[PDB]
Amino acid sequence: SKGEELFTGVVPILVELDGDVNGHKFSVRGEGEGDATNGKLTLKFICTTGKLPVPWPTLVTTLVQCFSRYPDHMKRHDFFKSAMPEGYVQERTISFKDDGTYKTRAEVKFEGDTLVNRIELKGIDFKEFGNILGHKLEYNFNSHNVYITADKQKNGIKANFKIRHNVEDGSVQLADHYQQNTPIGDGPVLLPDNHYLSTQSVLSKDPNEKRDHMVLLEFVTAAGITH
Ligand code: NA
Repeated sequence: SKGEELFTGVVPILVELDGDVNGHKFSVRGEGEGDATNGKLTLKFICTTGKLPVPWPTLVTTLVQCFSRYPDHMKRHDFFKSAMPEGYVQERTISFKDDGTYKTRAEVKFEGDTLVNRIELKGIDFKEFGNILGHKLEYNFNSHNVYITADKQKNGIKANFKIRHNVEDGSVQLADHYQQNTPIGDGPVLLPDNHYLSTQSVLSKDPNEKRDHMVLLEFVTAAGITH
């Protein structure tokens, strides 16, 4: 297909986020590459405004599902690649249980040969001494299933899923994700049957990096439709 042909090789990635959480203004820039054939991406993110005012794990889902490995028998259900190169808008509400809410708006699209994710994030009602603004979250990220359903009215998809962040006192911080994706092109796009993405992530640090940063390794495969 047109869209899927853009992802047969290794694709450079750029991520830019401007965020405002309880009045904290911050920016993040990420760079790396994605290999959708193997469902794998490698990225390094840097807070370009100084210290990140929220924990890095809380931004992982906001910081390119077009790099998911869709098995051959499922390629008919890969909305994300089918919207390319024109791209799609990805919007989310992320409700941290007993805490504040992120609202995000992003565009994911090709800018030349680079796949770019540009994000605006607004967070309100966060607890200044809670798990997020208090930086009480472990520096890791557990495996999740993202459940995707078509949204024929918007010619796009919706997704719902619950992220679980390990709190350093042993408890767990829930973050309910509500997600809507709309194509930017006028071209036709694949609308999928119900299915899910299975995601696994590894967070690390670059020892020679003095800025506040996150190295991210991610592995995503699609599933939920019988061969
Ligand atoms: Na372009």
